[PDB]
Amino acid sequence: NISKFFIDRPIFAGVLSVLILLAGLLSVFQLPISEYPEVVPPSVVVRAQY
Amino acid sequence: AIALVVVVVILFLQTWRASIIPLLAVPVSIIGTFALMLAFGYSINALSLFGMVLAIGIVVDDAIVVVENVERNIEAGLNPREATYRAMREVSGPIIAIALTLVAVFVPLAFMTGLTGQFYKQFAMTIAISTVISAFNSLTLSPALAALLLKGHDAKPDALTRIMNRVFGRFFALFNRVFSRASDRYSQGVSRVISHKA
Amino acid sequence: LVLAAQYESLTLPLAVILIVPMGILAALTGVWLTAGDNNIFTQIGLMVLVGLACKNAILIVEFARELEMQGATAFKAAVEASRLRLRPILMTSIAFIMGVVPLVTSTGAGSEMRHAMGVAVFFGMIGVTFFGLFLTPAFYVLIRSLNS
Repeated sequence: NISKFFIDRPIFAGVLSVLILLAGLLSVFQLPISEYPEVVPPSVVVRAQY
Repeated sequence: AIALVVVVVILFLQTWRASIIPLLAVPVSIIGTFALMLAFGYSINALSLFGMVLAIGIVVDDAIVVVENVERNIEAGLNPREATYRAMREVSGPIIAIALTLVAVFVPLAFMTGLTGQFYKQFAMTIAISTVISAFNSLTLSPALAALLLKGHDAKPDALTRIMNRVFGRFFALFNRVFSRASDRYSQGVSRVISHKA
Repeated sequence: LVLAAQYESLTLPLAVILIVPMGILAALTGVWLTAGDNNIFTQIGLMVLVGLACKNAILIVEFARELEMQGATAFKAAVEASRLRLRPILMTSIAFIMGVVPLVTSTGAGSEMRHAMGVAVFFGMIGVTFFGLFLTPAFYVLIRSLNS
């Protein structure tokens, strides 16, 4: 049984949870932020004067 | 929400130990989600935070189910270790099944075309990652903590238990009596409902 | 975290982790004795020292724990674990020490690049093996007696 392995070794579960928490904390600070996602189609503008 | 779930767990279960398990399960299952987003090349916005706020309920539900089953097994009359064994003997299968069916519900609706799918994709992916991580965390952390912290029904009360008994001594009994009466009435009602089905 | 998960304890990895600075001490003394500098290639050579120190300590601690679980006191378990591991450490220390001498005595193209790392590793290896042999049983027994 998968749960019986972790029942008798709480430290293994603690280490796994701490690793997951550390990965999340390290990764959260390198993520872009914006109010809304990219929905506006890209466009190109050419300007001339006469 | 964390304070609310702790309070309701304390009120319904009348044990200060069981409140520990959700408190250490709600944050991790959230934080571990963030990293996976960087694996998929996503960015946080209103939709992702709304998805987190909504999946907090699923995480609480899963933790509540596990803790309640373990506490019922304890109230049956077994020691913590055998109670945990028996409780986890009949929860892993349904846990994997519910995780798989939530994945099957949420994944395809990220494939819509147009603006609607563009708005749907982030929410769906975030909630799917969150529920997968929550199921994984519930499979591992919760039973070990339940077997470690929770104690038997015949153990000598500690100081915190003494304080909680001397502060809330009659509210618990009144709540238990009301809950038992309501449970009996609901059982009678469901028995009556089952008889006629057309 | 990895060592604590492996050893099923929260205090045993401290003995292993409290051994790595001595190899750095030996390498730094070796590089300071001669006209040298702490360049990148010198920093490169300490990684192997730390890894070998961890490799040395981990298995000795594992054997000591295995003998402890059998029913012998910490004194006898530590003594027997130290005794039973002398040959492999002697073998690997001799092999690595005699295997890096041409790096120190190098001439031609890129002589200094090999020379720096060679002197660093050569002067760190002796300290690594000396302290690994003569320090870890005491650390293990102290940690064991702390808990009781």
